[PDB]
Amino acid sequence: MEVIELNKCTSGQSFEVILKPPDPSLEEIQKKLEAAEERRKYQEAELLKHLAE
Amino acid sequence: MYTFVVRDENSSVYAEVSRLLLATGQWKRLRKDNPRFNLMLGERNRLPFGRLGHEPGLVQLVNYYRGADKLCRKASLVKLIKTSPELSESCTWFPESYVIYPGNVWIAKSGILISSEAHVIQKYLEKPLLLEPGHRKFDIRSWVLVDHLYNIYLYREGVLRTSSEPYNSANFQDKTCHLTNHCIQKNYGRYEEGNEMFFEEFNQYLMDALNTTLENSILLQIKHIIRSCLMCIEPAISTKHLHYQSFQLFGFDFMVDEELKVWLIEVNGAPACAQKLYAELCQGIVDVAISSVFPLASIFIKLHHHHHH
Amino acid sequence: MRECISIHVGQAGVQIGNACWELYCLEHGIQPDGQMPSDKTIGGGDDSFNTFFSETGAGKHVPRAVFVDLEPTVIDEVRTGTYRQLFHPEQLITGKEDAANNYARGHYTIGKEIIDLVLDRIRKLADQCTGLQGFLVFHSFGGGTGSGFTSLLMERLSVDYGKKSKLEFSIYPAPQVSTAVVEPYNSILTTHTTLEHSDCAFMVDNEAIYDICRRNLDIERPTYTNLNRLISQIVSSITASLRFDGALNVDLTEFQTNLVPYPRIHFPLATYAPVISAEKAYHEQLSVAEITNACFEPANQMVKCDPRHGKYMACCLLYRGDVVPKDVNAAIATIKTKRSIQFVDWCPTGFKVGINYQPPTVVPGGDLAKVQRAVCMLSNTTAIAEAWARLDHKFDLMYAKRAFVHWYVGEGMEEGEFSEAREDMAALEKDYEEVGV
Amino acid sequence: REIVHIQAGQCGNQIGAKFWEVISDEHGIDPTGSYHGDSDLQLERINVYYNEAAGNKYVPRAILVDLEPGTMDSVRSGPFGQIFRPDNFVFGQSGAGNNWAKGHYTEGAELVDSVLDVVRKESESCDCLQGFQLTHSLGGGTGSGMGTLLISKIREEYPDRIMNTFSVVPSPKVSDTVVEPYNATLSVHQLVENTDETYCIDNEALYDICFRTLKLTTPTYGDLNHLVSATMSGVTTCLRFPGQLNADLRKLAVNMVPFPRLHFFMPGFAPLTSQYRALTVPELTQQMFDAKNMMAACDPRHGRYLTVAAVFRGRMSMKEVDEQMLNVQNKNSSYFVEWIPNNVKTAVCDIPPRGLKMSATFIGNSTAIQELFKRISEQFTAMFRRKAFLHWYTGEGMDEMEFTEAESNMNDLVSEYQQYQDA
Ligand SMILES: Nc1nc2c(ncn2[C@@H]2O[C@H](COP(=O)(O)OP(=O)(O)OP(=O)(O)O)[C@@H](O)[C@H]2O)c(=O)[nH]1
Ligand SMILES: Nc1ncnc2c1ncn2[C@@H]1O[C@H](COP(=O)(O)OP(=O)(O)CP(=O)(O)O)[C@@H](O)[C@H]1O
Ligand SMILES: Nc1nc2c(ncn2[C@@H]2O[C@H](COP(=O)(O)OP(=O)(O)O)[C@@H](O)[C@H]2O)c(=O)[nH]1
Ligand SMILES: [Ca+2]
Ligand SMILES: [Ca+2]
Ligand SMILES: [Cl-]
Ligand SMILES: [Mg+2]
Ligand SMILES: [Mg+2]
Repeated sequence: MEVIELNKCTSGQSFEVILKPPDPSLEEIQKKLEAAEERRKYQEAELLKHLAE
Repeated sequence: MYTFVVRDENSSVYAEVSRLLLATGQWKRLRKDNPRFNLMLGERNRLPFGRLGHEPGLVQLVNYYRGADKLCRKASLVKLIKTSPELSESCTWFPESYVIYPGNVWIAKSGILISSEAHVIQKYLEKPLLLEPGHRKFDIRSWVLVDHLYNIYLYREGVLRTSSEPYNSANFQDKTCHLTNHCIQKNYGRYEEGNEMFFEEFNQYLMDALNTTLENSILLQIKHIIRSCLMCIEPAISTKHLHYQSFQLFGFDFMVDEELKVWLIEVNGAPACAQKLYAELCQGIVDVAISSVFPLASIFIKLHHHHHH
Repeated sequence: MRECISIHVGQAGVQIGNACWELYCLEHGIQPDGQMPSDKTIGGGDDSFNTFFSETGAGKHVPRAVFVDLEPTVIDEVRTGTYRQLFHPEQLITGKEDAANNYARGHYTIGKEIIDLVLDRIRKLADQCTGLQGFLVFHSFGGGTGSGFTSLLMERLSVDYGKKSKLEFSIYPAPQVSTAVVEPYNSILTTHTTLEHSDCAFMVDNEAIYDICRRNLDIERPTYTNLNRLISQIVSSITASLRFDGALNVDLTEFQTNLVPYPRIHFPLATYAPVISAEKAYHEQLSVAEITNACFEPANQMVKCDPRHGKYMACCLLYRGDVVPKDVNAAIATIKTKRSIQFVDWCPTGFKVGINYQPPTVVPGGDLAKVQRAVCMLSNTTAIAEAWARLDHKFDLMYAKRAFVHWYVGEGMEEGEFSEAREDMAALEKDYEEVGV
Repeated sequence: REIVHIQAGQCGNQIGAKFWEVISDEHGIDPTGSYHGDSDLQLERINVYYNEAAGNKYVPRAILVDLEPGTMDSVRSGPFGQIFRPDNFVFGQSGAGNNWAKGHYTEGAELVDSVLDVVRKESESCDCLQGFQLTHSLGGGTGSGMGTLLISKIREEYPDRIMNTFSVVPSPKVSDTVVEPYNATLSVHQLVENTDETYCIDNEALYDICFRTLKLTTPTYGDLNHLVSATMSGVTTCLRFPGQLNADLRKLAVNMVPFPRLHFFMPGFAPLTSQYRALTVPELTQQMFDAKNMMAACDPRHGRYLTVAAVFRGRMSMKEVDEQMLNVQNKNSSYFVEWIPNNVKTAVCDIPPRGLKMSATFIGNSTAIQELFKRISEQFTAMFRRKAFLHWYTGEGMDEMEFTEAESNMNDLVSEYQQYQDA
């Protein structure tokens, strides 16, 4: 059981014990968000057309 | 009402457990995908153990131990025996066996080949105990139930699945005398009904022919083997302190050689039962595995040993 | 010294944030007014605690934190509560109307209108950093803001700070305290959209915390306050290496290096011991061996699952209190001979161990007893995929009928996003299977 | 945050007034609009239903509408009648003669604009309006016809706000005219398209409760309205007091409505009253799920629950509440659809209603609600196949085709509820 990289300081210690070896761009984000907003606008206009009928 | 779901339609054992529970009055069967069950009688393949024990207000129980497959496949069993120090490469009750990927008689299996030349390759037991009359091979099936507390219960009735052909050293091509499976035999039925001899008869035979008992000559060794196998995998499969609990029925198959030494052949994780013993064993499953967890409003020998050293 | 900015999103993220900063103040000797008498460098410094706190010329120690919610009532409690003087008003951001438990309403409809303001406020914190390492992001999977706004933010943070690490603390939904039927939807949609933007994510299943509070703290019906005080201890254990002197997990990058060799498989399991009730009048104190052994018990995990039936890719043990390496190594030797600890073939079988000598601090009048030693284990185990399976199944049941889908479509999301998200989760479950089985 | 309340017609204004009486007492608001309560929980979400005027006066955000003055003169003389804003009383003189067409197309249309002016003035000063609740009946002319006209006009001007109704469904057992089924079928058609959530308050059920359970041999409108007001108090508790679950109208919709048209809820209440014995948590729970406690005359065992909200009020063990809610789901699992997991949500509020230590309110989205629509549909057809009483409607300019379309749409709603029950 090998103990490696022992480091000690006043607040503690660390070490390792081995038992065995072996994106979208700003533009794209903006397009997606405006497309969603366009779909909401479209649904809203369809509702108001139906209500005008 | 307690509630249960059935997810393997082909289990003979669990169709009868299901039918018993319903006739109690105090169990309701639910559609197979309703998650609000106390008890899963699970499928054999890819049972969703990760979805169990996440139901507020239901104590949940399943009829399989996750990880028990290690004991119940041929390649897995060989590896577990060789590599577990409690069993070891020098284990006396398992035949010398080798995992193989794609008196010198060996058997190849995982659809079986017996020869002295050249999956698991296993030393074929050349000197079996042979029943008289008929000079014939058999294997012993023992049924074992492990409950949620990891008690190990040996059903007191086993069965000998016999050959009805004389045993033949100089023909391993012809398999009806070398392989004791129920299907492979179906002179069938001649000596006993369905090539099944039960313990009362076999014990009588061991007394009359060999001046000993079934308990002394064979069953001590059977109990030792079952206990050693199951205690070995316990840390890996126990559901003690887990958020769901498991039980499971196992079918251990044994060979007895002519010096009355018992060898392990097989552990079956989804066994069937001999016709004659369904009713009793399935009632035992309800009493020991289910009502113990889900109480309503002994046919087993409990295997336990604490030798001090 | 290199700074870390904490971002708390939605109710869960905000309330957990409150509990964490309260605890950090107690650990570092910072008072509710922000004064820290032990800090002898007035108005600046590059001490380890400065990773999380900046300093004004008047001696105020100010969390490097932004709180964001789409309705105001939770953040108003921070504005009026005990630690109100700790935070500048511009760090606390609220809208007027929430995401109504709808990912699409957090991500698209409302997120589009507050996102520039939130990035502006984050930028203000970043401009005060001389070597910003990155971000810690706290949120629920289940809420509309915690799911939908967080995924939008994470995307934008990759664009605006592309070199920087992003870690998450994520609350996985449990029906015993959940407030919406559609939480499985929101969880899959956020996990899908966030997966490439997060380097390391610590999932906390509310069911596990809930049960620990009932079983070990004797709380009959845990509230968020009970759950969050426990969660804040686990968070503190994880971040202690960034805030105190030490040689392990000292920067955000090291979390990924030590815990995530496969980038999509970036969900370490946290297990914490011991959790002991403050009302328990006779407590026998637990040894290094006992607390370490408790790390391999499912009942102490932050997600209930069974690591015996998966494989380890990494394990870190983070100790606090009276612990020396010799006892750690003897405890580990015992555990190896008793337990099913199987690593994948391409990683060494091993533990990275950090010890901080100060015992855990507790919040006075809290539920947790003060103990002489504690440990947090962080293990990257394939068994955590059991949680993905449970969530994915629930998603499938509802989605096969399109139940509630119209609420998401009415916010301008396309139905296709559902099955794209679900297929990314199917590939994730598959990755975990290929590594683990 | 703010809800705008509208009450239309005789029924709407009678149940509406009782609602304001009951909730003003729960929030400690007296008839002058002064707060004289004992607890900060009473005032913390007071703005949801009340505006604050000068002198720390609380004024209901309430608009009172009718085509005749009679019931609104009675509102103004009622116990809380002085609390309403005077400008929020909008009344015509004509009446609507139990005629949906008069409410919707002729008499109501003449008045609807002045109602919208008041809606807009209340809406304009809302910090963040969540939406609208309307109280009305479906069997008369003003609440039914003019109420659904209002809903349509309100949607056109506030299309992104939530619309909620308490809608009283007619019954021959408590019946004013033969034309009720016509007026209700025409109204349901509107509700299916233009509300997000509708509490089906069935006069059949209220009557059966008063008669069978409460032993009132001759139930009045007052006895029926006692049940309605307790239910309304119960189902709005989560909107009115601090809490986690269903705390606004949109979150309730998202939890309760899996498909947009299936938004008709079966309310229930326990214990049933018109008494000193303490009610246990197990007993509240069994009784709140009991057919006999439901305010829509539908057998919930004849269908399945898509979603349920349960609200418990009073000092009680939350552990025991959780256990019992789990117990009813586990023992009756087949009545909850398996393809919406965890579809029952529970809230507990510490403040009980007046005169009870403990109570429970039930809100069910059950496919059994189809029974209510089928009953109305059969009464509609029995007349409509002979065109009986139609001249009341064709005299206001309506064609038969409009009756055929409304009937067809309500038969479609029934088939949809049946589809999810078999799934
Ligand atoms: N552990 C914990 N979980 C919480 C807390 N608050 C909410 N949750 C959980 O988070 C989920 C609900 O999400 P919230 O964070 O409340 O929602 P939100 O992000 O505010 O989103 P909207 O309110 O929909 O805008 C559920 O699974 C809750 O159980 C908390 O303080 N602690
Ligand atoms: N090493 C060995 N020596 C002698 N006989 C052997 C043997 N291995 C297997 N056999 C014989 O072959 C028969 C069937 O072999 P095996 O146990 O592999 O099949 P199986 O998997 O069908 C048993 P089960 O149906 O109970 O699972 C055994 O009953 C036994 O008689
Ligand atoms: N529950 C209840 N139902 C009422 C009340 N008043 C009338 N109704 C019912 O309402 C319907 C008649 O409508 P009403 O509201 O009188 O007509 P409107 O003024 O034109 O809307 C019938 O179905 C009556 O049974 C009441 O106070 N309570
Ligand atoms: Ca300093
Ligand atoms: Ca006129
Ligand atoms: Cl950068
Ligand atoms: Mg919120
Ligand atoms: Mg009338």
